[PDB]
This record gives sequence, structure tokens and C-alpha cells, in this order.
Amino acid sequence: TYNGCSSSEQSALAAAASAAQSYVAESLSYLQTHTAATPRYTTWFGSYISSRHSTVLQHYTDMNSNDFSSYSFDCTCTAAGTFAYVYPNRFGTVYLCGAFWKAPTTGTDSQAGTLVHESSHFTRNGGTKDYAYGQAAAKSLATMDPDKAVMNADNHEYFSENNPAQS
Amino acid sequence: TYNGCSSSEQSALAAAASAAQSYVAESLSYLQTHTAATPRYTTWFGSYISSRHSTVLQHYTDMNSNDFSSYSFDCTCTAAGTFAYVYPNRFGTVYLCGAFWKAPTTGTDSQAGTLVHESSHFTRNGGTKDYAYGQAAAKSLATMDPDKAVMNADNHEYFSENNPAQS
Ligand SMILES: *[C@H]1O[C@H](CO)[C@@H](O)[C@H](O)[C@@H]1O
Ligand SMILES: *[C@H]1O[C@H](CO)[C@@H](O)[C@H](O)[C@@H]1O
Ligand SMILES: [Zn+2]
Ligand SMILES: [Zn+2]
Repeated sequence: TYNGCSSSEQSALAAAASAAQSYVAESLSYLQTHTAATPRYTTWFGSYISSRHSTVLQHYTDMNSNDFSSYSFDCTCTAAGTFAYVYPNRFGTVYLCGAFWKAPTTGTDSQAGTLVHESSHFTRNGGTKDYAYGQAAAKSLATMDPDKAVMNADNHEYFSENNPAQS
Repeated sequence: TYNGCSSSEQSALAAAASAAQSYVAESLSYLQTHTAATPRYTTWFGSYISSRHSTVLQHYTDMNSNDFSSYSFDCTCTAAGTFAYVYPNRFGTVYLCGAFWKAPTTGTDSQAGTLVHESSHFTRNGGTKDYAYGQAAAKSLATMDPDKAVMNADNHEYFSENNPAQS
């Protein structure tokens, strides 16, 4: 459903939700078939170990079961510098702000990637936190504190967006 | 008891066992009072998280209840290239080889530290494995795979020997 969203915003959300669904799907498949260290994994989740891999696998297994297209979207926020926000304990509802509309549908820090980010925050999906923001801090977190990286929303977004792409 | 141990090997073992008991005791106390990341813990057990700290705490809780002075020591092994060995499912018996007698009572890769290493192998004490050998590999294991570090014998020995000393 939509709340305070214009025709164009609903269309953008429709496209972003579908692309977010695909990101999560390809991301889950990747985690299920890659059970050893790979560039794409270590860059965003650090040194590969079974327990952490299971953690991220679980997050995507859960997010994959979500219906991004059925999320309750709210576009009343007009903050030009904010992308989106959610309440971890209030599942399926995403609040969009001004910066979301200026972001590309797919790619780095995209609308679709933003939904994957926010989705990971839901307690049902793993309850990720925001320990680091942006690709640079996300990669640094992966290198220095992998345990936090597998619990950081941006690291999930960047793992899914995979841009620049890695195997 | 002693199996094939001279009077000099027996008294040396009594000292090594007393010092090992002291290592395990101090190591347990440390683990009980340090419930947050510290250099001594992270160097040998990796990034601090409750579950991992609980694992090593348990190992030392059990090892502390062991009585090293009552271990059945066997001195028939004469392999100068190895310190000692045990069967995980055969508690309380340690087989010492040639290299053990050349080592110092306390310090890095000491007689006391070797007893801590071997003790951790007993299933009753946690059943650690030998994923890495030597300080360099042990530290590397701690940084790359914390889960394996808390289950690696050498990491326990070095945490206990604490040389160089760390807070
Ligand atoms: C993550 O780090 C590993 C090295 O451990 C590589 O597989 C990859 O290139 C990425 O930097
Ligand atoms: C273990 O690693 C931490 C860094 O996460 C340090 O605080 C400590 O000195 C040790 O290297
Ligand atoms: Zn966030
Ligand atoms: Zn061993």
C-alpha cells in the first residue's frame, strides 16, 4: 500500500521494490552456493567463517521471503538529505524522504539498494544496525570488525548492489 | 602417577603441573572479570562477542577444576622433536616426549604452558583441536577465524602464558 505517495513516486517504488526483490534473491542464491571465501563476500562481510556466513545467509533467507512489493510505503517525508527510515519493530513499513527520489533505481546507493538496507533493519530479517555508513566505512568495518559488518545494514546493501561487481 | 619417569622427571613434572594449575587459575579469573574486549583476549581469541567468551570461560572453568598434580604422566616417549601428546577421550594422562624436557618450566612454549595446551584437548575440558601451531599461526587464526581460535589448543596456551604480557 501507499501513504501520501504521488503517481510517479508509486511507480518509482514499484520499480525499486521489484529490483530490491531481485537483489535479495540473487544475493540469497549467491550465499547458498558460495561456501568458501570469495572477493564479493570478504569485501562486505570480512574473513569467511561458517558462523558469520550462516548469519548473512539467514538474513537473506528471511528477506527473500518478504514481499517488497507489498510493503506499506509512506512518502510524506520531504527531507531532501534523507533516503529512508523504518522502525525495526514495525515490519513491512518504509518511510521515504527527499533523497530517495533523487537516487537511481539500481546501482550504488540506489532506491532498490536502499530498500534492501532498510529491510535488513527489521527484527524479522535480522535486525541489522547502522554501525557504518557508506562504502568506505562499510569496507573498513568488514576488514576491522567482521562481526559488526554482518550486522550492518549498509554492508548488506553493498553486498547486494555489487557495484563495482565482484565474483 | 608416573610411568617410566625418573626422580628428576617427576620433580620437574610436579613443578610444571603446579605452574600449569596456576596458569589456568589466573586465566580463569581473568576471563571471569573481563567481560569486554581487551588486548590479551583479542590477540588470542579474536573479536570479542559473548558466545565466544562463554566458550573459553567454560574451557578454563573445567580446566581449573582439573588437578594437574594428579595427572598420570608417561615419560617413555623420547621424540626430541615433539613436546607431548594426549588422547582427547583418555582424560588425565599426558605423554611427554624429548622436547618437553628442554623447555623452561614457565614462559612461552613452556612445560607449564604445554600442560595447558594438552589439557584443553581433553573432551572434558572442551576438546580443542590443533587448527594452528605456534604464536604466529595462532594470532593469525585469532584474526581470521575467532571460532576456531577459541577451539585451538595453542591459542589457550598463549593466552595463559601471556608472554609478552598484555592487559
Ligand atoms: C576480501 O578479502 C579476501 C582476502 O582474505 C579476498 O578474497 C577478496 O579480494 C576481498 O578483498
Ligand atoms: C586484539 O585486537 C584488538 C583490536 O580489535 C586490540 O584491542 C588488541 O590490542 C588485540 O590486537
Ligand atoms: Zn540504516
Ligand atoms: Zn595439540
